[PDB]
Formats: sequence, C-alpha cells, structure tokens
Amino acid sequence: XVQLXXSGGGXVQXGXSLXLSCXAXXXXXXXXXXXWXRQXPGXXREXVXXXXXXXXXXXXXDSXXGRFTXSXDXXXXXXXLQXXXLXXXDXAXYYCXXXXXXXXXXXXXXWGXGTXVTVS
Amino acid sequence: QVQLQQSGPGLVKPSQTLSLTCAISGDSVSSNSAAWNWIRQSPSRGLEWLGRTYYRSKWYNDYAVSVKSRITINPDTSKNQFSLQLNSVTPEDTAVYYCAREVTGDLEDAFDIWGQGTMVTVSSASTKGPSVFPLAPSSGTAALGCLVKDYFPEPVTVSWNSGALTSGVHTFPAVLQSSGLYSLSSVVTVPSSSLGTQTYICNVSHKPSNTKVDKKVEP
Amino acid sequence: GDIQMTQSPSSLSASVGDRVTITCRASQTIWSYLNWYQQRPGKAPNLLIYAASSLQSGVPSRFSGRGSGTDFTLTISSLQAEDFATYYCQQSYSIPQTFGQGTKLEIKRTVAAPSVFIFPPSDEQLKSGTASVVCLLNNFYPREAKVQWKVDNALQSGNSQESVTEQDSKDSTYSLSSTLTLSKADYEKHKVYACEVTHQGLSSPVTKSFNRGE
Repeated sequence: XVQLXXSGGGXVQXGXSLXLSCXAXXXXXXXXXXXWXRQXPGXXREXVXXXXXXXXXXXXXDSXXGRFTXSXDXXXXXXXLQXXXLXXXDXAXYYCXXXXXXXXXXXXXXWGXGTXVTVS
Repeated sequence: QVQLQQSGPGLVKPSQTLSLTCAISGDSVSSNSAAWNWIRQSPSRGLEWLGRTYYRSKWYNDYAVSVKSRITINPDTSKNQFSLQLNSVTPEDTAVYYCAREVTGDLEDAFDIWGQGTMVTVSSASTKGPSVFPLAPSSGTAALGCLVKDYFPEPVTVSWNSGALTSGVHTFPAVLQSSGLYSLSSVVTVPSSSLGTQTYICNVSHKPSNTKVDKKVEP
Repeated sequence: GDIQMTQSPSSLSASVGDRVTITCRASQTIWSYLNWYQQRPGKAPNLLIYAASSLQSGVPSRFSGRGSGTDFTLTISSLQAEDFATYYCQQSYSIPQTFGQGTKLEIKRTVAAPSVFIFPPSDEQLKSGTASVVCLLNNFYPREAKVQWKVDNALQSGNSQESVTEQDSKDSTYSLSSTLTLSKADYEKHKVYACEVTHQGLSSPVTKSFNRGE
C-alpha cells in the first residue's frame, strides 16, 4: 500500500514559478521511478516528467523541456517538480505516480489525488 | 408502438463536433402533431432542453439560446430520423443526451417517447476497454460477481447468464479511479447449495471500445 | 431558460402505503402547460402526467396531478416500493421549455443490517500485476455504513474506494462495495486481509477476512 500526496499548487501569472512536492508514505521511493503527469479538463492525462532512481536520470515531455525540473529526496521519501516560466497552457491538475516496475516500464499502480495549478 | 433508437459515439474530442442520430419507428418525422427534440442531462445542471425540429407545411427549428450558435437539429425524411450536431464542444457539454417525441395537440404538449440516451464524454483521451475478473464465491446464501476494471469512457453494462439471471443482481455505479480510468463490480447472491450444479456467467459490454466479454464465475 | 420551475421538497423518504404529494411552482403563469415525469436509475424520464392532471396511458392509477397557473402538485395515493425515483415537472408553455430540479423520493423501510462478503483478487488479475480486494455489504437499510480495511491487523487508509447502489426497486435496500487496490508485489507482502463493517443495525462491527493463498 502506497499513499501519494501532492502539494504546492496554486495560482500564478504568466512567467511565474511554482514548486510542487509529492510525499510518499508506506514504501520507499528509492527503488522506483516517480513520475509527474497533468490533466486539464477535457484533455488526456499527459506525461510531464520522470525521475528514475539516483544515477538513472530524469526525462521530460516536449511541452516542458527546459522549463520544468524534476528532482528527488529519497531520505524525505519525496519528489519535486520545479516549474519555471509558466504559461496559461500549463494550467491543469498535476499528479504524481510511482512506477511499480523496477525495470521502468511505467506500471503506475499508485497515484496521488492531484494538486491544481492555474496560470492566468 | 412508437420507438426512438439513438446512435452515435459517446466520446468527442474538445473543439470537435458531437453528432447523434435518433431513428423513429411507428411515426413520421414529418408528423404535424409532433416535434422532435433533444434534451440533455448532467449532474451539475439537471435536465436542459436543447432544441427541436418539426414540420408544419415547412420545416422549423427552435434552439436554446446558450447552444444556438453551435447546434443543428435536422430531419432525414428518407431514413425517418433526426440528428443532433453540436459544434466546438467543451467539457461543459459532457452529459447524457436524449432524443424525445413532443406530442403537440389539443390536449397535450409533452415528451411522451424518449430514446435510450447517449452518454457523451468530451475528452481527448483514447478509449480503453475493460478487463473482467471473477469475484469467486467463498468456500445458506452465497455471493459472487465480476470486477470490470480500467475502462474509458463510461459506460459499461453487465448482464448475468445472458439476461436469464436478474433476481439478486446488484451492478454498482462506476468509480473514477486515481488513474483516471473507471471500474465497477456487479454481484449476485444465489443459494450456496446451487454452486456445484449451477453455472454463472457475467456478460460485460463496453460499446465505446467495441468490447464484449463473458466470464464464468466458479468457486 | 426564462420560466424557472422550482420543486419542493428536493428529497424525501416515505414508507410503502404512504400518501405522497410533491410540489412544482412556476416563476410565471403557465396555465395548464405542465407535465410530470418519473426517472428511474439508468433510464430516460418517463411521462406520468400531462396538462397538469391527465394520466398517461399505462401509468398506474395511484398517480394523480392537480393545479393550474403557477402552483402544481403530483400525488401518489399509496406508495409502492417501485416508486423509488426522481420526479420532475416541466413546463411546455413557452420556449425554452424548462424542467424542475427534481424531487428524489426514497422508500423508507425497516432497518436491515448488511450481509458482508469478502473477495480476494483473482489469479488472472494478479498475473497482470495488480490486486483488487473487494468487500461487499449486501441488502441493508438505511444507506449509512462504515467500512474499514485491516491488513495484517493494521488499519489502512488511502488505497480504497466505495460505491453504493441505488435503492432496490423491490426490497428498498442498498448494497455497497469497498475495493482495496494494491500492486501485486504489495499484495504478496501481507497475509491477513479483513473488512470491518459498522451499521446502525449492528450492535457491534462485523468482520470478514481471508488469509492470502488459502
């Protein structure tokens, strides 16, 4: 059983910044990739970024490359998404998910409840 | 006997066009004592009249102001049907859409015949068909069922023994899982004595994905 | 809209055999141009009464309607279990035609404590990498209940969801499902799975449990 809790969402104007956090409880995040996704009303749940295990790198979606940065703090069992140079199109609920597959296939069994980001 | 049969996809991408069709049996789309209506229903806004088409020596339309700039309701006399076209949809258009016959006569102005409804979800996500797993009866009355997991969009329907089993069936409303996909279960209680001799098969249908699956549920 | 239809009460519970009357008021006069509908779960609204007081063909005679102008009523003379439904009024006086917000009629009945069942995940689901553990509370009344998951005798939170049926049209009960979802790896890290059920009709909670792999 894993419980994920996102926070750090809110309202910002274009060009602004936010930092999201995703705190995990009940298993270590150290052994698994952690991903960020986002969903705006009417749209598919879109991949944003993944932080794999330490030394296995971070990867990003085209839409956020060079503006968002994913990072991990294994000791705090928490991952972060630094979001810079925000634009209206970034408005969405942001979700974190743990990849249950050690091989990084993205078996996303556990999802957070989401935190709302609005850029206006 | 007058019947209305609805058809059309229940998934529409944002900014694209919703298109549904209502085929009439037992009456004429040109009847001068009826009007052919579309009404939608959502949890947030209730029942909302959308518009109508009707023939009185000439074809007429009335539309709700809020959708008039996007809506078209046209008859097809050759096929004896009428259509709904709603352009540039947004999530505010997610709803169950019904067609209905409005009797318009001396003693009555009412919606007396309704289509079965089409659940329309405005989303750019792709369809996903469900997986069906058994809820096996445990080792008097016994409970068994089927778990219908990970589908999109709504709805799925479930029957038991191709409709022959109805007593004691409970099919739960779908739940939106944290992944954004839906699941539901359907259960039935039966005599525990009946387990080794009677067969129980759940029939699962997910029309958006053209999925049909039977699952025998055994101890 | 333009003419607003306001129904009252928004919901109510009444017992089989009760006389039930619900009210629909129009924001301006609609004379006789008022209809009543019954909507059962999963179904289109069904016309009960047209022109304020005319009973639609095939509708049981226990249904009746009265009124004119701005104030209308719908009456069920002797409620039956299958009358569980949402009831709507609708004006056809002028465009746009508009509906009331509905009256949700629950059938009140005697208290029935739930029968509880627990289901382990299927082998096929486990093969796919996930485990769904299902707890079923069957045929109970009233609707309120508490379902807690205990895994290896430890209370859980955050990995379960519930769904409740609409009221049954024959015995007026509810059923409820609680589903605990784990990854396959996590499911295989525990032995005892238990569902604990509390309901006003139970003197103390009821638990159903299984040991994984038995």
